[PDB]
Amino acid sequence: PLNSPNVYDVTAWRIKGQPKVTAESDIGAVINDIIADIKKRQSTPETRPGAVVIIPPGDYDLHTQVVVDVDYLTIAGFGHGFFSRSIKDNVDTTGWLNLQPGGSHIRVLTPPTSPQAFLVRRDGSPRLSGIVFKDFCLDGVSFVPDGNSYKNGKTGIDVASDNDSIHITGMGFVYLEHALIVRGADALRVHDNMVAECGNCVELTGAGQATIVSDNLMGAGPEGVTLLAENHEGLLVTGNNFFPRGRSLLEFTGCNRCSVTSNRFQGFYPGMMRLLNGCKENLITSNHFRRGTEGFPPFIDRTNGLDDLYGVIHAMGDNNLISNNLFAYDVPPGKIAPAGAQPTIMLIAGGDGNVIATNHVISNVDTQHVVLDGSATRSKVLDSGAASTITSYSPDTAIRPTP
Amino acid sequence: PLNSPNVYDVTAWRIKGQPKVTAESDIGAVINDIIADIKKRQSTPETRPGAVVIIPPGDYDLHTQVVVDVDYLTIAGFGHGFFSRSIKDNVDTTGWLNLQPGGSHIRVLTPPTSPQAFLVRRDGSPRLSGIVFKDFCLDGVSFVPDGNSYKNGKTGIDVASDNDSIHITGMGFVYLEHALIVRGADALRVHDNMVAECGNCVELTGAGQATIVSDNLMGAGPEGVTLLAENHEGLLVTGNNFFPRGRSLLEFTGCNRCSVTSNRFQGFYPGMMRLLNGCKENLITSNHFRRGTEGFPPFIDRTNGLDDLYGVIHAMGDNNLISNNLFAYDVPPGKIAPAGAQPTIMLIAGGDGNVIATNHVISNVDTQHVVLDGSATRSKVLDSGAASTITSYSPDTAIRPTP
Amino acid sequence: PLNSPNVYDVTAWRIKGQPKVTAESDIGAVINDIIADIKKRQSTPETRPGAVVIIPPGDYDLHTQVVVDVDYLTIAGFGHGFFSRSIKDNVDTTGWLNLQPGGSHIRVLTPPTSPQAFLVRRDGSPRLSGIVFKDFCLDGVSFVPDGNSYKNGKTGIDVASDNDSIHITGMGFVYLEHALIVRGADALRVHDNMVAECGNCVELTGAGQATIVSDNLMGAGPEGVTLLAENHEGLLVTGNNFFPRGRSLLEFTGCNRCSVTSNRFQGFYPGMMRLLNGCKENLITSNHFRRGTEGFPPFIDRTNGLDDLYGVIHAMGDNNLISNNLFAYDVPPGKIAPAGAQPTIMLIAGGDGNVIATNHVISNVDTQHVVLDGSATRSKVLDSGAASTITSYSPDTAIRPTP
Ligand SMILES: OC[C@H]1O[C@@](CO)(OC[C@@]2(OC[C@@]3(O[C@H]4O[C@H](CO)[C@@H](O)[C@H](O)[C@H]4O)O[C@H](CO)[C@@H](O)[C@@H]3O)O[C@H](CO)[C@@H](O)[C@@H]2O)[C@@H](O)[C@@H]1O
Ligand SMILES: OC[C@H]1O[C@@](CO)(OC[C@@]2(OC[C@@]3(O[C@H]4O[C@H](CO)[C@@H](O)[C@H](O)[C@H]4O)O[C@H](CO)[C@@H](O)[C@@H]3O)O[C@H](CO)[C@@H](O)[C@@H]2O)[C@@H](O)[C@@H]1O
Ligand SMILES: OC[C@H]1O[C@@](CO)(OC[C@@]2(OC[C@@]3(O[C@H]4O[C@H](CO)[C@@H](O)[C@H](O)[C@H]4O)O[C@H](CO)[C@@H](O)[C@@H]3O)O[C@H](CO)[C@@H](O)[C@@H]2O)[C@@H](O)[C@@H]1O
Ligand SMILES: OC[C@H]1O[C@@](CO)(OC[C@@]2(OC[C@@]3(O[C@H]4O[C@H](CO)[C@@H](O)[C@H](O)[C@H]4O)O[C@H](CO)[C@@H](O)[C@@H]3O)O[C@H](CO)[C@@H](O)[C@@H]2O)[C@@H](O)[C@@H]1O
Ligand SMILES: OC[C@H]1O[C@@](CO)(OC[C@@]2(OC[C@@]3(O[C@H]4O[C@H](CO)[C@@H](O)[C@H](O)[C@H]4O)O[C@H](CO)[C@@H](O)[C@@H]3O)O[C@H](CO)[C@@H](O)[C@@H]2O)[C@@H](O)[C@@H]1O
Ligand SMILES: OC[C@H]1O[C@@](CO)(OC[C@@]2(OC[C@@]3(O)O[C@H](CO)[C@@H](O)[C@@H]3O)O[C@H](CO)[C@@H](O)[C@@H]2O)[C@@H](O)[C@@H]1O
Repeated sequence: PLNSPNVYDVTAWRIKGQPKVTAESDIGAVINDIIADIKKRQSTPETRPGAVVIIPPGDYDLHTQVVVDVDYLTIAGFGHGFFSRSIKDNVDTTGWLNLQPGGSHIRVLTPPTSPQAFLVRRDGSPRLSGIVFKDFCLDGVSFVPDGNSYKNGKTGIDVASDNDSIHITGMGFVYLEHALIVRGADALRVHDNMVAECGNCVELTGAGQATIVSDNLMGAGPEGVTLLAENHEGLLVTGNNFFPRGRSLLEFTGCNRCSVTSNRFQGFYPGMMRLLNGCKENLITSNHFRRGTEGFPPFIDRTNGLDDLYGVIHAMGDNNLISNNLFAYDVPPGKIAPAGAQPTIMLIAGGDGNVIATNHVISNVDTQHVVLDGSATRSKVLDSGAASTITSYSPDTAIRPTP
Repeated sequence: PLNSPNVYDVTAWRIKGQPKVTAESDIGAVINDIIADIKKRQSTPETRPGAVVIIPPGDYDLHTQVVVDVDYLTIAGFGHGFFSRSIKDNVDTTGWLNLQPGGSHIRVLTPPTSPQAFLVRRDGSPRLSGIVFKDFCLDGVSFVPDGNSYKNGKTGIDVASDNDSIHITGMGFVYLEHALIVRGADALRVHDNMVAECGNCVELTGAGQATIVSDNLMGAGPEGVTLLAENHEGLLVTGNNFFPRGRSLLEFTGCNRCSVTSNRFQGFYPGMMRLLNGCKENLITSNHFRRGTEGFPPFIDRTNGLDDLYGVIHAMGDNNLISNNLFAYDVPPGKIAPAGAQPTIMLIAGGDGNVIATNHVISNVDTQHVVLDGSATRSKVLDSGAASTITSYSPDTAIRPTP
Repeated sequence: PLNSPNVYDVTAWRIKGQPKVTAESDIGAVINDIIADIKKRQSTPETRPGAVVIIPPGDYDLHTQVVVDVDYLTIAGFGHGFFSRSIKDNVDTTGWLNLQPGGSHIRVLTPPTSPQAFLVRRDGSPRLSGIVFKDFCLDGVSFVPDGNSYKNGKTGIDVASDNDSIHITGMGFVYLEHALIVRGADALRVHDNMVAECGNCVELTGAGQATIVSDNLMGAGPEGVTLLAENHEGLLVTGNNFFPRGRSLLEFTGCNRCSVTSNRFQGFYPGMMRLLNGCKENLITSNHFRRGTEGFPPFIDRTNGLDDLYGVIHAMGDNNLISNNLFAYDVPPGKIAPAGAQPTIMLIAGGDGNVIATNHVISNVDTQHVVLDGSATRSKVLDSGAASTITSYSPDTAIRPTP
């Protein structure tokens, strides 16, 4: 196409010894053969600049898991091609002009034993570096045993090895149990993506450093995470629009010295935000929280098994700043668990030194804006409700009621 | 170019039977013919993955309105090509090496009866999905009768039918009366664009859900809007730089449970931000506001028809949190309207439970940091000025002055 | 490649008379001949729409400085190709599968007489407009005399003329004393870049207007800046992840009515943020600051020569809002200068009417959350620590202790 052997068009690649195989019939095999060509020509630690794999708009079945074990590989389409399969599966589509996602459209038809469409994994040194996924659709096609299970065992992109300077951007994920998993992320960017109608959206597993999750649209399933981070340091979550219906919208476990700022959070279940298992010194600020109830008939009765005393925020850690957030709670009294209970907006489950400052709460019912567990120590609650909206079972909580 | 019929180069496409109609002479007609061919080959609701329309950098005249009525259409250039036609039209251009915009440069020369370059509209189901406009320039060429009317009746992109997961990014819009309009937007993304020297910049009309307006440069004209949203829910506005000279910089009519955070606002008129017609449960935080006066001679006498008592923020609605903003007012006494009036910075025009917290105000003349209408109820004002600077005409407002 | 002469592939372009020069041998000489070609075809102020230069993935030497003196020039590649040269230069790389950066990889080998790989400068008129750098790697290859000096005389991109609407996105910069310099920047966007192991990262010099620095990963060298801005007005610095080891992470000199919000800052030295020489009406809000100590052995004894009384924030100017930040200071007591000193988190070195509000400080030792110089006037410190944590040498500081 261009005068480099490092620029690949998947619709122009012939696999030697498998001439009938196309990008349409199995783009996985085609890209595995492309990665082989790259490894045959890039034969030394000083001749490995990587390459780019172009995916034109079109419908491509992936049957073979692609293994990405080369630094500086870029896989690029020209469109995220997102489509609400969830609405399609549940409504009368008679006269509908389109019935599936498109753009640079990869349908994930992987074997159960290698379920992930893209497995980024290198045994050895150094960390895989500078890999870029952008501007194409990853479509799991269907959920089993019906379209509403948010279950099918398929993953879009799974980074298994310690990685450095990976960039995921302009992607479309639909109808995967797991859209994107990154283990061992240093200097990762997950930026300006459409990740919706997946069991789980973005999983930052193991540990991580200096990562940005920015400017994304995300919506997961009732038994799954929207954003999760395990043992992350200086993770920045900014500019994201988290909508339903994951078990949670944000979930840190053992995360310290991260920041969640200028996001929008709409949840249909309690525990939209969870800082778990001792999260220290985290900034949770300039965020809009909205706790509503399911309006899509097919999901009216599905729940995450948590009651309205769980918190919209549930926080177990030291020295977090939960400040300048708006909480708009609207749940029909007959859909609140337990019956007759006041919903808790912010629950400090435990930890030393946490500060709740400058928070506005609206509810359709009498709610406790802040409940502090008895185990909370040296906690401060400032201008986050009248005195009747603050419950401190901890006897050392300094409270300034909103005047 | 690539080995897929779903990739089109506007400079390579010949309209069979019309060898005169080129991308240079009428890029509209070329794109209409390309879309005709997309429809011809993609003739069932399960073979409609869409296409990409590549616009190489150049000067292309658009005479025929393009109608985008296909899902997953990407129209992609290689550069926004922004050029201040406004300075070109008002200073000595002797010796100037360039007098117009460029990049992937579409000159919008549409007839007054089909004035929008791009009409995205589908009478049918479902919602048009996953359309991408990226990395090219829309240039209205001239305002009439002179360069400073911000009037020509032309629109860049007009989404006139309910839509899902549209992506507009890396664009340049210039000298259009309307840059971008999106009716009934769901999961829309207006990201990292240059929308300046247009009568209106981004109008989000009718209703919407789950939209992000992020990381954009935006400057409109005095009878137009910079960003407007009608009846939007869960709209996040973040990381934008709004400069003059729109009638307003942000204008939400009837928007609820939206968020405006981490933006910079510079205007030359009163009412830079307007929450109008019952805006409820919205967060306005972590924003820098600058109210100054017109410095560019050709516009010094121009006004938006509003006095300094309207507010830098004008809010009509319930339970808005206006917090953690810096306000810098610098207007010569002789430019204040009415002459001898104390400028108002934040005006609660009416509504219930609005909270003003932790706002720093600097002004060159004595100003009221907050004014609250007599009709306002359950207002709280905290640490947003000294008592001299807060005026509550309502008797139920709680005020803690800044120490 | 495409059917427009305004689209160039650096691997496909032969230099007339120098048929021995390739993109590999000297990409600077090829790109200069490409710009020669652009200037031969585009020879009037209305036939100058620019061009895109495509850099395929590969290893390219650049011996010859590139002069970019045309509006709407896009230099584009397919990956940022970032690789930690710093870790490589200080560990056993036996059996390392890769030893340099890649993607669209420009090895910058400039002579000291023309040290900047890309000099963007026009001595003519008007201001250079709409130039786009995206999606390639600039790599200075080595520091001298040793890999740990962060010194080599080289610059990636130096914009030396007043400019308008330049866009720097998806870049990788590594091992350059200066990555990006933009003198006189108007409507500049430095968005979504990897700018690391560079003496200086982003230098915004002379003056500036309406600029956004967003969604960037940045790490500089201990005698150089990460983000510097001089006499910038209305600079928005948002969504960035700033890590060590810059002498500073953010440094303003004479910048007014700017905003630093929703950033992550990690420093190893005092003076991570400096608002120098009369900074006014700036917003420092919703940022996470971490002060730690060098953990990387080669740099353990390496310092920026400042002591712990200098400040995590060091502010000289008027009416700044430093609100809603979290500061996490953890420095082994043996590594605190002077010996036995209380580290300063926020130093108001001078200025009138600055306001510190709603700041949570964590430290391992007794800190002063806020020190205000005797030359400070009309300062205000709200809910940013107990009385014992706020030190005012100035007699007129209004202090509300955290309750
Ligand atoms: O200054 C903050 C930084 O300093 C440390 C140094 O280790 O802070 C430790 C810290 O807590 C001590 C410790 O345990 C406590 O842990 C609970 C939360 O994890 C806390 O709520 C309980 O009160 C207490 O049991 O944390 C570590 C585990 O990481 C454990 O080894 C310690 O026992 O000291 C203070 C309590 O006195 C806390 O405010 C602070 O978190 C470092 O962790 C901080 O980064
Ligand atoms: O998109 C540009 C249009 O939007 C505005 C809206 O403010 O921009 C002007 C602009 O300029 C800098 C500055 O001044 C200018 O005025 C001079 C008149 O003598 C002229 O010669 C300069 O070359 C021209 O740039 O604006 C302010 C007030 O005038 C002043 O401080 C400067 O000198 O401001 C924008 C953001 O700073 C820039 O992009 C733009 O250059 C509008 O004026 C334009 O029509
Ligand atoms: O709990 C928040 C939710 O409350 C709804 C309930 O569906 O809003 C209740 C709300 O407003 C009612 C209403 O408001 C107005 O008329 C009042 C006269 O009593 C006047 O005092 C208020 O200032 C004015 O807003 O808004 C809707 C339409 O916009 C209309 O049906 C009503 O007249 O009532 C509370 C007490 O007044 C307010 O705090 C609250 O906003 C729902 O919209 C919210 O999501
Ligand atoms: O190199 C360190 C040695 O240099 C000194 C200067 O003689 O300090 C430089 C330093 O700190 C000065 C400091 O104190 C100043 O203001 C006080 C009243 O406003 C006054 O009593 C002191 O005499 C005066 O030096 O500044 C802050 C207060 O502004 C305070 O924390 C400091 O002690 O300048 C930097 C900050 O501006 C610091 O990094 C540095 O220590 C000497 O004292 C040192 O031994
Ligand atoms: O509305 C504020 C705007 O007005 C300006 C000037 O048009 O600045 C006014 C301002 O600055 C005064 C001045 O300051 C020195 O002033 C004080 C000396 O007593 C000292 O406290 C300050 O540290 C120092 O800045 O600033 C300008 C230029 O720097 C100079 O002409 C003055 O001497 O007046 C107040 C002090 O009374 C300040 O709060 C305010 O900044 C403009 O710069 C503002 O944007
Ligand atoms: O600290 C910032 C600067 O250090 C660089 C090298 O100069 O990278 C270091 C790195 O991490 C620090 C460290 O603790 O991590 C590994 C543990 O596996 C050790 O080698 C180090 O002691 O910091 C980033 C995260 O910001 C990681 O990706 C690196 O490993 C440099 O790139 C940076 O500017």
